[PDB]
This record gives sequence, structure tokens and C-alpha cells, in this order.
Amino acid sequence: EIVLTQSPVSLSLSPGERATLSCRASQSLSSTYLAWYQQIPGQAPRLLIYGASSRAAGIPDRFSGGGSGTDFTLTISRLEPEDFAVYYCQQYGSSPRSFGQGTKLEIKRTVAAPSVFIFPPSDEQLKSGTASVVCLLNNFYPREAKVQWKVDNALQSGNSQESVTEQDSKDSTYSLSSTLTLSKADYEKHKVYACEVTHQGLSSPVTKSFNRGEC
Amino acid sequence: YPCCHVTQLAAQHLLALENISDIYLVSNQTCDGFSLASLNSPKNGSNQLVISRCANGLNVVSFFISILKRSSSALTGHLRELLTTLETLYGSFSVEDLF
Amino acid sequence: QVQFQQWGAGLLKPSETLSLTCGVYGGSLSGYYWSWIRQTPGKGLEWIGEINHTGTTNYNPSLKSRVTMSVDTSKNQFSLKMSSLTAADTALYYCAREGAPRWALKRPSNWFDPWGQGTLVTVSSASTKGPSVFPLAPSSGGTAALGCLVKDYFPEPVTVSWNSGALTSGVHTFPAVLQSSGLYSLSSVVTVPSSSLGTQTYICNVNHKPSNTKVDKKVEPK
Amino acid sequence: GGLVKPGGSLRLSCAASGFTFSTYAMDWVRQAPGKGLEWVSLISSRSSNIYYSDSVKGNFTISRDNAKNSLFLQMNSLRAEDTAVYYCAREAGGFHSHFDMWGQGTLVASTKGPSVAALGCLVVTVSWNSGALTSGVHTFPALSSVVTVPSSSLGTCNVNHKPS
Amino acid sequence: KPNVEVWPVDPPPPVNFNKTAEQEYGDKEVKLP
Amino acid sequence: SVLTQPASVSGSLGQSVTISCTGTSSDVGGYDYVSWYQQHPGKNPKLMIFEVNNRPSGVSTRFSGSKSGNTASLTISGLQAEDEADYYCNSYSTTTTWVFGGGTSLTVLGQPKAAPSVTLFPPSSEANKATLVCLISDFYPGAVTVAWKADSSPGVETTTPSKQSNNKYAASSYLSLTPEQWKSHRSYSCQVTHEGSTVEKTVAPT
Amino acid sequence: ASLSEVKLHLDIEGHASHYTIPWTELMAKVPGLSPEALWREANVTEDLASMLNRYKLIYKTSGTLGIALAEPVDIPAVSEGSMQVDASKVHPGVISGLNSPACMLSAPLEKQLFYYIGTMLPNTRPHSYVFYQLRCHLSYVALSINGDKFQYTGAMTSKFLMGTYKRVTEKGDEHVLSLVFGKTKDLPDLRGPFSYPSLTSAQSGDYSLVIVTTFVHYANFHNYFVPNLKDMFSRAVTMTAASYARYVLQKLVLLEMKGGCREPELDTETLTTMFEVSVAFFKVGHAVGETGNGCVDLRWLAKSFFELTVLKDIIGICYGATVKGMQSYGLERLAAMLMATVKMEELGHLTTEKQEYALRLATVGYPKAGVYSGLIGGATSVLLSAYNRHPLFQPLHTVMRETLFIGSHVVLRELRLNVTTQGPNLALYQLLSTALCSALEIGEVLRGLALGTESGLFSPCYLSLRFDLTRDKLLSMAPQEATLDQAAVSNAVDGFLGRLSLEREDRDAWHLPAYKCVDRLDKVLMIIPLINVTFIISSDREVRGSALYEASTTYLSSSLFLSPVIMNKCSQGAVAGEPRQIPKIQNFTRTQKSCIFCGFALLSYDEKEGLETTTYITSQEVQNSILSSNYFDFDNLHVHYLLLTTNGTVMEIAGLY
Ligand SMILES: *[C@@H]1O[C@H](CO)[C@@H](O)[C@H](O)[C@H]1NC(C)=O
Ligand SMILES: *[C@@H]1O[C@H](CO)[C@@H](O)[C@H](O)[C@H]1NC(C)=O
Ligand SMILES: *[C@@H]1O[C@H](CO)[C@@H](O)[C@H](O)[C@H]1NC(C)=O
Ligand SMILES: *[C@@H]1O[C@H](CO)[C@@H](O)[C@H](O)[C@H]1NC(C)=O
Repeated sequence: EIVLTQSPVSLSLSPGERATLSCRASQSLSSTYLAWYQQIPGQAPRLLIYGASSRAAGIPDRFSGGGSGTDFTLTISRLEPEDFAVYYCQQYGSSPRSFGQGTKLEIKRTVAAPSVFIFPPSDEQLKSGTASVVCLLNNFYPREAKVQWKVDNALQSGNSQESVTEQDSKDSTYSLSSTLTLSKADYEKHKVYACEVTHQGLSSPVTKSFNRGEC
Repeated sequence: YPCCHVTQLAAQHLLALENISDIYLVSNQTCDGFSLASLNSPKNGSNQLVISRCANGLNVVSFFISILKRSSSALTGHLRELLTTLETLYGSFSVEDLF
Repeated sequence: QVQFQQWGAGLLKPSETLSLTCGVYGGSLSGYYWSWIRQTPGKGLEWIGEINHTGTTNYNPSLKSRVTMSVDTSKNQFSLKMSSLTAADTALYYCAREGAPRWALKRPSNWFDPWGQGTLVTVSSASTKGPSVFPLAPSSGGTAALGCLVKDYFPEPVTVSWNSGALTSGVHTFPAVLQSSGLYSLSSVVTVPSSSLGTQTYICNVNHKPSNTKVDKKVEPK
Repeated sequence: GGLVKPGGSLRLSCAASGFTFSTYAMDWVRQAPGKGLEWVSLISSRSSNIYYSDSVKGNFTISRDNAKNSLFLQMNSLRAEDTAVYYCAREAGGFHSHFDMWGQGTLVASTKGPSVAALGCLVVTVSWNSGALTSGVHTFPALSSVVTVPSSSLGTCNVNHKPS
Repeated sequence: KPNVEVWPVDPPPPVNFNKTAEQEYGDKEVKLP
Repeated sequence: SVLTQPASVSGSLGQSVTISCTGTSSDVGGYDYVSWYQQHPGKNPKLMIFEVNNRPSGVSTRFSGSKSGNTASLTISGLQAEDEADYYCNSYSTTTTWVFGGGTSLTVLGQPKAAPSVTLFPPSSEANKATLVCLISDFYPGAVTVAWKADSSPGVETTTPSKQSNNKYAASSYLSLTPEQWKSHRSYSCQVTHEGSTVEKTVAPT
Repeated sequence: ASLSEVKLHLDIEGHASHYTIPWTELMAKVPGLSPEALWREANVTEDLASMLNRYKLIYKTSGTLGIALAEPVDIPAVSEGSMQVDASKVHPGVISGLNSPACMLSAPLEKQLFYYIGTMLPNTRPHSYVFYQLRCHLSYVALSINGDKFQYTGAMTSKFLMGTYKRVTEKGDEHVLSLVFGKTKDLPDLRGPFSYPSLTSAQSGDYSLVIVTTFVHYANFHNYFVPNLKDMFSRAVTMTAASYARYVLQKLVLLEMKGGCREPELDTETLTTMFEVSVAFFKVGHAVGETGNGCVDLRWLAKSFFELTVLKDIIGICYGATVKGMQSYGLERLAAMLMATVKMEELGHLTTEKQEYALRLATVGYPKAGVYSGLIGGATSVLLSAYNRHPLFQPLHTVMRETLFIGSHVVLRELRLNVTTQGPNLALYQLLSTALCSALEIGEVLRGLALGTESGLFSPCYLSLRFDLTRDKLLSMAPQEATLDQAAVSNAVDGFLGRLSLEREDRDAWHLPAYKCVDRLDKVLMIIPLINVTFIISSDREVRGSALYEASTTYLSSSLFLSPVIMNKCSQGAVAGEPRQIPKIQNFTRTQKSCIFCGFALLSYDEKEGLETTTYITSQEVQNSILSSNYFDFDNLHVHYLLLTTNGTVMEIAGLY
């Protein structure tokens, strides 16, 4: 029934700033029937504001819900790193409940260069006939970081995956894990395995390498 | 067959109150005891011909009683005596000894 | 606050039926309406239905042809069933409580307080697969990183805990990546000081619920 | 009897016995020295309805006896505003407003004294020699009467007053 | 301490006084269900 | 009450006479129940008109009525041979359950004239009361001028010109004299004038 | 053509009657008359054999019982000096206050009450045999149960009333049964050969109760509907308008409670009450009509139309019935205008007669909730005032119970609203009711529900915030002093229980912003909403409050907890740890000169019986009534007295001076 369109889709502010989120309804609804929820990825949503203005228990005074008629806003002032989440608006006055698409807010930080580690495959995995090399980037910011695999100075393409964690709610850093998957045969016919990391926080691209079989 | 009959209109005969100008009622001891009324045509025109059709007197009296009651705020007193006489006549006739 | 515990199947075939059950702890079902809310990864927050401790149900009009819900007041539980599944019905299923009591019928709906932890229901025609756990040899600030690679398992999710929970600082368990084969694989690495390295032991506990897999892998240098 | 004061009580009888049918309505119509006709009262065949006059000529009680062939009427005397000759009338019947059968009618300061070819009696009814010559029964209107006879028999009056 | 008293209320609304029959009741020609 | 009726019947024995009777909206002008009554000068009622126009089964001569609007006229043809009586009209009146008419007396003209048969009684010994009786009968029409004399010169109150049985009229004259005027004067002559003829009868104390 | 006139001739009893009825004259001055329509309905040319068969189709009452009934004097004589008010012409310059006499003219009142016009005797099968089609200025009460399978119509005029039952058997053959009440001279005109005597069930000197049905419909109705028409007609004739309305209202109230109208059965008492609702609405209109071109005193109209308004609400609740008519907008304007002359906050500072008069005017002028919420402040002002002058813990007197019942309806109307602006006043009203709901009050109400008296119709316990009134405790509070039969007592306990169901829209809190702080609601015993604080008194610990006390209970005997909630703002979680002890206080002096406890609550309970009393200290007089009586009995070691303060503190009074 009622459709709630949130704005903006993405949002990034620095600690101490004020973030204004918006929720537009397709029809009119009572301000007494509206809620704002905070959802930190991997956890259940926590109620922020019910009745479009009333703060829930535990929510500090820096959260304020306003608006009426068709437009509602959520103002979060004096931002903290813990406020990283996706925020949703909901209405509970029409026949079906409805939520918004959400607004993902990231809290900014200093430049924070990564901590690059490399892990060669184990003997157990080589026993099965495959090999997976793992490159780790730890506690960096912003999320934009480039990882390139080099096998004997040859740039790998189409044989590696990677995943980034959600922003850490305490220190606002990211972590990336890249996995280069090769067959045992192709892995045994090369020597120098390296991953190269390029980031805003690095003065020069950092390379972490190893030789196959060295001690 | 008391003093006339009550034959029902055959399914092509039309009857209207607009073409009736004289109605004759029967007492409870005039005929055998049934309530029969006779409706007459205007008795006007050349040779002054008139046509008559007998009907159920109870229905005629009940009709006129209801007519006079629904317009009692316009009765001239003449029609008030008529209403009293019709009520008394309708009360004189009775049923379930008719069967 | 009120706490929830949800149990139900993880992997389900398309034409089959989903059956879930939430149990309430710390409170009582009397007086509130308990609802089921699903969330597809990325998208989500779709309301499914609600039921009270007596049996009154209110379903989403977009799902009322497939959804049934029941209660068990003697056990403080409520259950959901959703038939005619498709590949689009895989999502995280939460169960929440209205933030205010609703005894009477002629009464509007309320806000959700609190929410439960959602469980991932995966609708797929593929079958379960047991994970393989391999170590990540920590080489040589003076702080190193050691981890465990969990590969070739299906479906999501798995759980990785270091030393049965005795090690949480610096641990990062990355989201899984779906391989071209159709199986999942993730990592879990912790950064520890290099002084600690070697002498006292570290064990990663990997647990896959659908395949009933539990593997304790000790991470040693090589 | 008759001849009462401006306050009276006289019982009048309408006894008529034409046939053995007495299931009709009856009326009283009255006349006086003044040439005029005026109706007074009416009773029903089944004596359930009774009508009287409604003016300076009103009147008083009438009854009827189905088992004695009679209708009856009683009256108060207003004298000046009251008449003397009361006729009977018999209503026609169903859906007819008039009378058919009638009657002869009943009878009539203070009482005076009865009495004090050309036989000149000088004065009710007048008769001579017990009606010897009915043909020459000649009475002038009131008040002397004359009873015609043959002139040869010069060598060979009855009156009645009901007050007297 | 003062006596417990009723919470104050708002004055009554402005009673119409200028509304006729058709605006209050309706068509006056109803059908009984 | 009263229904208006016009007097003065006319007609030279043409066997036709017409006299109206107007009524109100509740008796004549709106109801077809109306009747008349003539019958004789010693008894008033006889039906003589059953309805507006109907005749009872005894009056075969032409008797009929009009009842046009608020007035009921009357046309009679076959009773034009006798001096019979007055006529009356009545109807069913809703206002007063009955109502009658004002009266219309009837006698037909053209009958052969009859000079009166005047007569007189004796001086009538029985006290200062004489009251000389002079009788007039068998005359037509009913209009005579009676006079008295005492050989050269004339309470009286005498009049009675009623009808008779043999199509004629009658009258009487008494005039209440006294012996103080009866013994002194010679004679008394009762004189009657009928259409200009002095019919005289003289009496004297002898 | 051009209908003009007809002449009627009668040969009855000799003399010939002749009448002339002019159609064109009486047709132009009576526009709502159709002679040809009645001529068509008459079936003038119906033969005697066919008329006879139609006549035998209709059921006829075999025996008419003649009962002499004494109708009462409802409308009093006009009070000397009463300003007369035209219902159509009501301006603010009309009557100043509730003390100045006033009366409304009867003719414009009737024109507004019976404003709508419609067909009362339809052309449907059962009525067309006996009645001519009648169309008049009317007002009806219609309802339907079992999903249009049973229907009742309550059409009525200012002269007579007709209630029609219609039942569908889901297969066909609709069954219809009509009852006609009213003056025998005012009954509608019959059709054909039918006579009223052979159709009246009960009859009085001036009133009649006629039944119109067919033999087949009568025999079918008799299997499930055998009403006692004698006593029904007797109450309809002898009772006053307001008394009859209140009688029907009490019947429906006892039916609404004890779960009677959630699944209404086709019982004899059910249909009887359906007809009695129509009679209740008809007696008021009839009483106004019998005083044509006069005026009715405003107090009588206020009482009668308050009763009718409440009855309308209840039939809208149980059966979703509709009442069209019997509502004068002029009377509403007059009442709502008089409501602007008295200030609500001090309504209790007036005469009891004036309080009841103002409350009746309040519900009559403002019949729908949400238009003027200030009326709640008025009703509370009454209750508060009564609570100050009522002996503590004693049952309510008849006069006081009636006053509080007249006032309780604006509150009941606002408690069912989804959003209110008079939350605090509702809280004060419900706290006062909780205070007035003692053991004697519950006992008297149970005795009234058992005996069927007026004590059970209303009680402050019905709006109290007590949630510890299960069957086992109600039976303990049952009087048992009178010779009760334990059957009426069991049904009275069950009815008293059902009337407190939180499933009722006026029983769940929905307006106590602290009822959400509870997680185990089935263990709540009491809610005390003071100012700046609400105490959730429960037998459970999981309550998100600002603190947590535990009172002294016997071992293994359902411990007691008091959780205060400050400003009705719930905590982030249940207060964990060990529950704090309730501090005992002995240095409180029994002599007091100022109201030091004003705004506090005083709760006495027992160690193995439960909560016993509840006092709201609302004035110096109540405090001195508590301190200077036998209320404090420290000799009984099982009774404990707890003082609840406005800053959330709970003390245990164990000694005085
Ligand atoms: C009544 O008479 C008129 C005139 O003769 C005629 O036209 C009409 O048809 C008659 N009524 C009916 C119902 O036919
Ligand atoms: C008939 O009607 C008369 C009045 O006209 C009444 O007195 C009588 O009782 C009725 N019944 C019979 C059988 O005559
Ligand atoms: C009217 O009379 C006729 C003849 O008895 C009958 O056929 C007809 O059905 C009656 N009325 C109705 C409304 O049917
Ligand atoms: C409250 O809301 C419910 C649900 O919309 C509705 O059924 C009920 O009638 C409402 N009551 C009021 C007083 O608005």
C-alpha cells in the first residue's frame, strides 16, 4: 500500500557533523504512526524513534524525528563512530506495514593505511589438488583500495575473489580479504607469488610476496 | 347468490374509480348477511344509460374508511358522519360464521 | 528486554514449504502481537504477518495466499509456514514484538520493540556440502596475523570463533564469496602480537549448521 | 285528549295497521293554521337510530313497538312556537328518500261554550236530525250550518265540542 | 501540598447555530433495509 | 327549514302548469331525491312525484319535474280540471335530515261563473246580543264585497272565503249587533256584491 | 376522466343515508393521499371465496386477555417561568444557564425527531394481506444477525410502533412475524375483512399489542420464539419512558457482559429484547406526541435522551444496529450551548441534581467522542468531588452510583478512541476508580449481579485499574451474608469477570504510557498512575521500570513487586540485580496540620490474601480520615501498609505517633 522513499541512498559524514535523513510517503498518514529503526549490519534492528517524534529507551538526545503529512526527517547530530548503520523508516497506520529502502551512513576517519599480509596455501589443500593464496588488508580507510595479484610478475585476471567487511563500529576501519585460486598443477609451475596493494594512505604501492617452498 | 354476485374481473376487463359515481351499500339484514356493494356508471348522456358491477362490500367499506381517516384533517363533518356510519356498518358484518 | 530464539531449516527446495518457530524468553506472549519480518540481503524489511496469544492473525496481502501462522501459549512460541517457495524467497527471517500491548481487536498496529536475530533461509535446488578448514600460516609493530580459510560449503552461513570465544579482539570474519562452482568460501583472521606466536596455542572453531559440521583447527607456524 | 298550556305533556299515537309488515322507518310532519309543512322526528325500522329537528322547532321523545304495530311520540307544548296537527309518515325503503303511507293526524285563553230549506242553526262537528238528509249536509266554515229541506213540510241541530 | 485537582481542559468548540435540516439529517427520503 | 316555492298558478285550462322549487347545495343542488305533495284542501300529502321526474303508480296524467342545477321546476298537465289544492316540495337534506317548501296554491281558471246564493237567519232572540248571520255560498271566484244597511245607511270582523265540494266557494257574516239598534231601526238588509250585482236579503222584527 | 366526486348510498336501518365525497377537493388539500392507489390495493372486485382464503391464511389470536394497566405521568407540567424554545430556532441568546427553567415546544421537536419519511407498511407478502400501504414521517431501528439470516426492523411513528422479524432458512421460505404496539385508536387501517379484535394478543383500556403473521410462519416461529407478551405489554404500558429505556439498557448490558452477544442465539429473550429496544425508542416519541403544541421540560428531555443515546451506543456495539431518527438537532445545539456555561474543572462543586443534569446534557449535546474532550474533565471533577465526600472503602450509595454512571459514559467513549488529548484526566479518573474499588464494593456489585438489581449495572470497579480479580478471589469477596444460591453467584462472578476483560476497548490500557514497560502482562496486579510516576504492581520481576522493590510476602506465596516508572518513560531494560528492600517508617506522626501526603497513594495488602485496599490522598480531609481512624491496625502482622510517593519511592508504614 503506502510506499516510503528514503533520501539519500548513501551518506557519509565526519564525526561531530549532523546528518539529515528524509522519508517521503506516497499518501498522507498520521504522524503518530511512524517509526525510525537503526540496523547495524549483522545485528537485529534497534528501534530509534516511535510516533515520529518520541525517542525510545536508551536512545540519546542527539536523535530527533520530525515532519508530518507526507515528509518525515531523522536528524542525528554529534555523530559518533558507533552510529554507523542503515536507518529505516516505517509506517504502521495502513493495512500492510511498510519500510523504506534505508540510508546507509558511514562515519569518516583519518587516512589509515592498510596492514598487508599474505598466506600461502597449506599442504592439506594441495593434497586435494587445489591451491588458495590469501591476501589480507587490515584496518584501513576509506574503502577504496586496489589489490593486484602477481605470479612471477604476471598480472592475474579472472581467478581471484575478495570481500570487504562492514565498517567497524568502534574505529571506523575496513578489512579486505582476497583469495587467489589456482589448480595444484598451475601453482607448482611458478615461484614468486605476490599481492600489490594501492591505497590513498600508502606513499607507494605495498607488495607482499613469497617463494613457493622456501623456509 | 345473496342479492347479486361478486364475479371477479376476467383477465381483459378494466375497472377504474374515475368511471364510478354512485355506490350502493347493503345492511347486515338487507341481504342474506354478506357485504355487497354496487358500483354505477355516471347515468348521464343520451337515453341516460347506466352500467353496474357488483363487488365485495367489505373491501369497499374498508377502502372508504381508510380514505376518510387518511384525510380527517379535511373532513367537512358530513364526511365525519359518513366515517362513523361506515365503521358501524363494517362492524355489523362479521366473518367465520360465513364459513 | 525480551529475547528470541528461532529454529527452522536453512536449505529448502523450491516447491517445498518453509517452517520456522520463534520462542520468547524473558517475557510472555499475553497482550502483544508477534510478527515475522523477512529481509533479502541488500534489499529487505518486508512484513509477513502477525499473531497474538489467542490466534488472531493479520497477514501481508501480498503473501496471504501462501502464509500461515500459529501460536503455542503453553510454550511461549509462535510458528510461521510459507508454501510455494521460489528462489526469490531466500532471506533473513526476523521475528519481532510490537512495542506496546494490543489486547482489543479494534486497535491500530504498533511499532516493533524488540527485534530478534534473523536466520538465513536459503531456497535452492542444490544440496548441502561440508566445509573444509585450512590454516593460514603466520610468518613474521611486531604483530602478525593468523587465520582459517573455510572453503567449499553450502549453503550459508557458518560460524567461526577463536578459542571458543576466549579471543575476540582483532578478529575479522569476512563475508563469504560465492564461487563459480556454486559453493561458498570465507576467511577468518586475527591479528595477535608476534611475542605470543607459537608458544600458546590458537584454535579456530568452524561450525556449519546444515551439514552438521564442527571442526576445531589449530593454527601453528610452519 | 289535548289542548294543553305553553307547558304540557300529551301522548300522541300514530297507530296504523295497513298490513302485517312493520319493518320500515317512520316520521312525524306537522301543520298549523299557517300554510306550511315541517318535519320533526324519525325512528329506524330496527329502532337503533333516531332523528329530531334542530331549530326553534325542536321537539321531544318518540318510540316504536314492532310487536304492537305502533310508533309513538310524546311532546312538550311551546304553544306559540308549537303546532297542533301531527301527521304520520312511513319511509319508502332502500335507497329511496321519501314517504308513501300516511295518517289522518290527531286533534287540536281557555275553553268556551258549545252552543247558543233555510233552517238557521247558529253556533267540532255539526249534524242535523241524526243525518236525516246527508245530501244537504251544509256547514259554513267557522260558524253556522244549514241543512237543506223541502218547503211543503212546514207542519210535519246536533253539535259536539271535545273540550266540552 | 495542594489538593489534587482535575487537569485543565480547553473551551468548548464554536457550536454552529446556523445549520439547517438538509445539512444535518439528509435527503429525508429513506428506504428501510 | 324552507325551500322556496312560487305562488300564482296560471293557465286557461290548456292542461299545462309550471311551478319551481329552488334548494340549497345539500338538498336540491347535488342530490336527485326530491318529491312533491298536493292531494286536497282538507288533507295535504300525497306523493305525486316519486323522484326528480318519477311518478307513483297512481298518477298516470303528465306529472314531471326538471331539477336543473339548484332549482327543481314542476310541469303538470292532466290535473287541469279541478281546484284541488296547494303543492309542496321536499328533499333529503344533509344539513337537516328533511326539509320542505314554502307553498304553492292551485286552482284553474275559466270555470263557468256562479252568482252567490245569499241567505239569512232569524233575529235570534237568544240579551243585548244580535249577531245577524248572513250566509254566502255557491259562488265563483272567491271575491265578494259584503255590506249592510239600516234602511238608508250602513265590531264586524267577518271573513271566510274557503273552497267547497261542488267546485264553488262559501262565506259568512255575523257583525254582532244589539237590540238597542235592532228594535229602534225598522229592518236590516244584508247586501252582497259579486262582480257588480247587489244580491239583497232583508229581515225585520216580524 | 379528471376524478371529481363519488356518491355513497346507504339503506341501513330504514332511513336512506346519502353522502357525497368530492375527490378533487380533499385531494388538493391532502397532497400525500392517492385514492386510486388505495382502490388498487382494495381489490374491490374480489370474490367472497377468494377473500375467505386470504383471510384464513393469516394467524389469529384465539384468546385476548383483558388486563387493566395504569399508564404513568411522564412529562411534568411546564415549570412556571420556563423559557419556551423552538427546536428550529435556537440561538445563543436562548437560556443562560442550568438553573434557569426551560422547555422545548413539542411540535417542532416532533418535526425534527420524525424528520425522515418512508413506507412503514410495505407491499411485502404478510403485510399486504391485512394492511393498506402506509407511508409516514418515521424513525426506525434496524439490526441483523447470523449474516443477514435473521433481521429485525423497528419502524415507528409518533402514534404506533411495528417491529418486524424476518428469518431466512438459507434455502428459501422467508418467515415474517410482525408486532404492532400503540393506542387502539391510533392503530393503522386494516384491509378487507380483517378485524383488530381477532388479532390483538394483549389489550388494555387504551393500548393494544397486535400480532400479524400467517399460520405457517406462526408455527415455525413458535419452535424458537415463545415470548411472554403479557408482561412485555405490561412493562410497555405501565413504565415511564426513561425507566423503560433504563430497563432495556440493563438487559443489554448484562447481555454484552458474560459473553452473550458475541454469538447471538435465536433465543426467546433475545428477540424479546430486540422488540423492547424499539418500544424504548417509541415511548419517548409517543410521550412527546401526546402533548401536541405544548412544551416538554428540559430536564425530562435530558434524562430520556441520555438513556436513548446510551441505548443507541450499546445496540451499535452488540448488534451493529442502526437508529435513524429520534434525534433532534435543536436539542443537541441547546445542550452543547449549555455546556459552554459551566466550567468542567469545577463541575463537582455543584448540586448532585445539577451534576446529573449537566452530565446528561453533556452526553446528549456531544453524543460522539472526539468533538469536545473537555467533558472528561467534567466527569472527573464529579468523581473527584464524590471521592472526597464518600466514606472510605464503603460501597457506593444508590444516588452516588447513578451520578457516577451518568458521568461514566463520556469516559467510556474516550477510552475507545485510538488517540486522545485527555490522557492525564483519564488516568486520574481510572486511579480514583481503582481507589473506590474496595472489597465491600466488589461484594455489593456481585450481590447486585446475582439478585439482578441496579447495583450491578455500574461500578467504579469497571473502570478501575485492578488486574488481580480472578474467579478464586471474586468468590472470596462474594457476600455470602445473604442467602445466596451459588448459581446466581457463579454466573455473577463470571459476568463480573467478563466485564473486566482486557479484550474490551475500554479495559486494555492503551492510554497508560507505562503499560508498555511490562513484559509479562499476565502477572500484573495493579497500576497506580500518580503524577510524574506510575507504579506497576505485579507478581513478576521483568518490568522495565526506574526501580524495583519487593514487599514482604509469606514463603512460597506469590511474591509482590512494585516497579515505579518515572514520567511514563520505560527503561532500556529490566532493572537487574537484587530487588531493593522497602524501607520501614516509624517516625511518621499521626498528628498532621497540612496535607503532607497529598498526591500520594496508600496501598494496604495481606501476606496470603493479596491486595486489599487502595487510597488516593487527594485532600487534607482524606489524609485525616486515614490517620485518625482504625485504618492503621499494626496488631495484625499479615497486613502491610505501603506509601507510594510522586518521586517513585515506596515506604512501608509500620508505626505512628
Ligand atoms: C373510463 O372511461 C373513459 C371514457 O369513456 C375511457 O376512455 C377509459 O378507458 C375508462 N377507464 C378505463 C380504466 O378504461
Ligand atoms: C346488524 O346491525 C345492527 C345495526 O344496524 C345491529 O344492531 C345488529 O346487532 C347487527 N347484527 C345483526 C345480526 O342484526
Ligand atoms: C385480487 O383478487 C383476485 C381475485 O381473487 C386475485 O387473483 C388476486 O391475486 C388478488 N390480489 C393480489 C394482490 O393478487
Ligand atoms: C481505531 O482503529 C481501528 C483500526 O483502524 C478501527 O477499527 C477503530 O474503529 C478505530 N477507533 C476509533 C475510535 O477511531
